[PDB]
Amino acid sequence: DGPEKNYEKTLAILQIESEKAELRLKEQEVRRLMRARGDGPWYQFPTPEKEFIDHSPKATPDN
Amino acid sequence: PGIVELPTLEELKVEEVKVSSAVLKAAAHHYGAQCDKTNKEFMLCRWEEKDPRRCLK
Repeated sequence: DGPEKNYEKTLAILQIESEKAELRLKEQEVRRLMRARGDGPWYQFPTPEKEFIDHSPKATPDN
Repeated sequence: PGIVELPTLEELKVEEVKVSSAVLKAAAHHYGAQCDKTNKEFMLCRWEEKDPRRCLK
C-alpha cells in the first residue's frame, strides 16, 4: 500500500496508547483520593440503616 | 462542655399530695376522668419536650 498507511496507523496506535496511559494514571490518582477521603462513588463503606430506627413514642418520655 | 442548667429549690417547691398509693388507686378512675385535660397537657409537653425542666408549670 505504501509508507503513508503504516505512518498514519502508527500515529493512531500511539494516540490510543497515550490516552490509555493517561487514563490509567488518572484512575490511580482518583482511587487514591477517594480512599483517602471517601466522597465519590467508590470506597463507600456501610453504616447502620435509618429505616430500622423506631421513631414511635416510647413508654418513657426521655427518649 | 457547657454548664447544664437546672431549676432551683424555690421553683421545685410544690404542695405535694402526701397521699398513699392505695387511696390513689381507689380514686384512680374518677381522678383520671375529672381532669384528664391537665394530665394530658402535662404528658403532651413531657413527650414533645424531652426536658423535664420545661414542664414544671
